[PDB]
Amino acid sequence: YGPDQRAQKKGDIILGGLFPIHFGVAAKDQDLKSRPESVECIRYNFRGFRWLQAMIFAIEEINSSPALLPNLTLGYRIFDTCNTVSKALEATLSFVAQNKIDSLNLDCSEHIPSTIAVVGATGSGVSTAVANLLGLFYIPQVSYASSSRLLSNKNQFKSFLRTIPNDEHQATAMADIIEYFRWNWVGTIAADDDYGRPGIEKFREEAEERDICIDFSELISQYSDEEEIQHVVEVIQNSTAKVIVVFSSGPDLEPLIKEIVRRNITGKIWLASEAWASSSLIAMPQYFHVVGGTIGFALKAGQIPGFREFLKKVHPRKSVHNGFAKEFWEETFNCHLQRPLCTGDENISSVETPYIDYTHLRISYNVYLAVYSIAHALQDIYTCLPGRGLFTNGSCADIKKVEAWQVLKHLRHLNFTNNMGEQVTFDECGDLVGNYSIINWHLSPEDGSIVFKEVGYYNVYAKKGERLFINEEKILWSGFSREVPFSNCSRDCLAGTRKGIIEGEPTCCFECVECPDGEYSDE
Amino acid sequence: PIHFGVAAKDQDLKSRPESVECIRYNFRGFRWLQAMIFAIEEINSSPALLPNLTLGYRIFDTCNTVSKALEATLSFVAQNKIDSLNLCSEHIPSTIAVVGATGSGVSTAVANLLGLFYIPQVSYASSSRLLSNKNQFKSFLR
Amino acid sequence: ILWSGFSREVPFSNCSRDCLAGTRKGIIEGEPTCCFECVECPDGEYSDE
Ligand SMILES: *[C@@H]1O[C@H](CO)[C@@H](O[C@@H]2O[C@H](CO)[C@@H](O)[C@H](O)[C@H]2NC(C)=O)[C@H](O)[C@H]1NC(C)=O
Ligand SMILES: N[C@@H](Cc1c[nH]c2ccccc12)C(=O)O
Ligand SMILES: N[C@@H](Cc1c[nH]c2ccccc12)C(=O)O
Ligand SMILES: *[C@@H]1O[C@H](CO)[C@@H](O)[C@H](O)[C@H]1NC(C)=O
Ligand SMILES: *[C@@H]1O[C@H](CO)[C@@H](O)[C@H](O)[C@H]1NC(C)=O
Ligand SMILES: *[C@@H]1O[C@H](CO)[C@@H](O)[C@H](O)[C@H]1NC(C)=O
Ligand SMILES: *[C@@H]1O[C@H](CO)[C@@H](O)[C@H](O)[C@H]1NC(C)=O
Ligand SMILES: [Ca+2]
Ligand SMILES: [Ca+2]
Ligand SMILES: [Ca+2]
Ligand SMILES: [Ca+2]
Repeated sequence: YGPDQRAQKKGDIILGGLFPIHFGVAAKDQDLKSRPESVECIRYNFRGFRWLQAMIFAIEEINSSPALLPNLTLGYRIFDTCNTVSKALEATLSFVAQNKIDSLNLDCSEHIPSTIAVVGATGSGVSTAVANLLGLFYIPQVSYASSSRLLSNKNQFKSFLRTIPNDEHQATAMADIIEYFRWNWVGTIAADDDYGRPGIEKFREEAEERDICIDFSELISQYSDEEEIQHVVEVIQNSTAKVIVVFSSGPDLEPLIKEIVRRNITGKIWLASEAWASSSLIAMPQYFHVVGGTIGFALKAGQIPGFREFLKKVHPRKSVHNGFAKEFWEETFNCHLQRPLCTGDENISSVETPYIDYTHLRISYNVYLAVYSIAHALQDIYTCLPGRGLFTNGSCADIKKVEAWQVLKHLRHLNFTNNMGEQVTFDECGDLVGNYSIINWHLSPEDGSIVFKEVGYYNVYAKKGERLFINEEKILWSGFSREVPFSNCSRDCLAGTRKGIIEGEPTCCFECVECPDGEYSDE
Repeated sequence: PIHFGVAAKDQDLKSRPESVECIRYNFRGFRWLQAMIFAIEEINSSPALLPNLTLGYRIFDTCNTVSKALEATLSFVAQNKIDSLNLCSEHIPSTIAVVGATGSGVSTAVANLLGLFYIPQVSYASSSRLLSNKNQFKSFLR
Repeated sequence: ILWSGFSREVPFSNCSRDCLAGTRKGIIEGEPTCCFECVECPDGEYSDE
């Protein structure tokens, strides 16, 4: 089909997949002198390959276990998006070839398998782009990372479900954190895509609700040129606001953090969104003098029992179905498979790449839960007693001719318990509700790398105003310090003094003016 | 946007999802359609512009909704789809240019699919600042 | 311009009325800068604007 590189395996039911194997594509500005050629992906993403392995492991465990889906095999056709909308659209067009050729009837292999369900993309923009085409045929799409609030609009994204909570709770949690540490002068940075803008707007509204003044609001992108990034760094420099709120992903934030480190801008506290609170692209020790002591967010860790061994068992020659294994081997051992020559028997446990050296599984558990949710919808179809099913007159879908819309209908009314004991249900908005873990960016005393240690949680189930819990004794501000940094716009006025309006400046900033002769102010 | 929207239907209770019916009627949309038709016909009539060649057209209705526009765009790029995906009727017309949709979300959705084949899209009504990012909307004009 | 379709005067859409010459702007807790009070100047002080 379109993408020549893929990881596919035949089966009775085919499940699509869209994982970022690369962080982006080559910056090739085509002048269209000749025929345009397919762009190439540049920076390998080991996190994406681990997510792909998570999906493959879940499918293999489904096939092996006879309790869940007996006498039925699950296949997959997993592709690469490279964090790019065009590549994911090509992969999706590969997914919907059968349905679209049926709808259009161009009269031609007549044997292309039909994709029952698709595990959604990572980025919010790419997920929306894929959903706009997948929901056309009502093929369910269970995303694992896409957390945009725009994707809860079931009017537009009919067949979209996700295993990760949206950014409403994340923005509420960041506002709660800001008001918990007694700050009113902050700054906002957002990625110019469908993920950063809605979250930053929600946080701005909530901060204005809580009387928090935002000094600056700037948008960044992975393809930002020198002038725009220089302007952003200048507005960060001129600002007196210490704490800075960032709603961005790793690749979208890398250029800005590189420029900040090059200018050695220090003294800022970064409130990281979950996207880059654990991004190895920014969580590098050479940046710790700038990004140290960054308070971020992380989802609840899952427990996949045999996942570690399956990750360790990847072999370029023993993985016939996985076509991404060769590039993974080449990029993890810096060798060429026919620049040294790969021996074909090296040990993966020797290299330190974000594929096996993980503390917790957060989005890998989301992928596992997505695959299990699709499998459990299929099983619910399998064990549907006639006369009492979700269909008309209590009828049940035929296993030999399951259609995507039936799987989506069963997914809407799904209620199952995962291996951790929690109940997995998708709301009418199609999303899921989960707790948040608040982490801080420290430095390893024995390794020197960035270490994320938990400083508190954010219980979504609690009542408003009591969700946030912070254990400040475990926090090291700016990576090393202990005192809570000062981030008022202006110093507090003491007794006997009155607030003075500063023209053209937000209400969080004022000048202290002493009370007149006949007047007093106690507090 | 000949129609302003579509009817309401959800909760596919064993009902295989069918095409939704557009509800209202926009006479401005039909005007715009006739504007494009008239321009094409006068270009064909004029011998000065494009000698010895006739400009055809193939126009659909978006109903101000993403799904209808996506179906129209899929019908647009079927020939380039066959060329690229290597997936026939052997008579699919070669659409070389698409006059863009009206809505900004509709234009974004159509452009995310047209930019794969680098088909130019000269919209007339979409005016969001998000469509100026040429890193993503490679073949979108305004 | 017919303002509301019938009128001819520019509507007033400020949070608080302009303070007089003898008064000065005073903040209100929880309100933006466009909303203020009209605290009178103390004795010995003046304001012309
Ligand atoms: C930064 O400004 C905030 C106000 O925006 C200060 O928070 C106030 O703290 C006092 C006592 O700690 C409370 O009585 C007030 O109610 C708080 N303000 C609000 C609006 O609730 C905070 O103390 C300031 N930080 C510093 C270091 O001065
Ligand atoms: N736009 C993506 C950002 C992202 C990239 N990698 C991630 C990993 C985990 C969570 C989020 C991300 C999202 O909201 O999901
Ligand atoms: N009703 C508007 C539609 C429109 C104009 N500009 C837009 C920009 C984005 C989306 C829609 C529009 C019109 O007829 O002109
Ligand atoms: C920021 O400060 C620099 C140096 O003082 C100044 O040149 C610039 O105009 C200021 N504002 C912005 C938006 O850069
Ligand atoms: C950056 O600034 C910090 C501030 O203490 C300093 O320790 C460090 O040496 C500086 N590095 C460079 C490269 O200027
Ligand atoms: C899901 O099933 C469990 C099993 O007892 C039940 O307790 C729970 O209420 C169910 N949830 C919904 C939303 O039906
Ligand atoms: C979320 O946090 C609360 C408070 O710590 C806890 O009671 C609850 O069990 C957590 N949620 C899950 C799914 O464990
Ligand atoms: Ca089974
Ligand atoms: Ca100002
Ligand atoms: Ca002519
Ligand atoms: Ca207020």
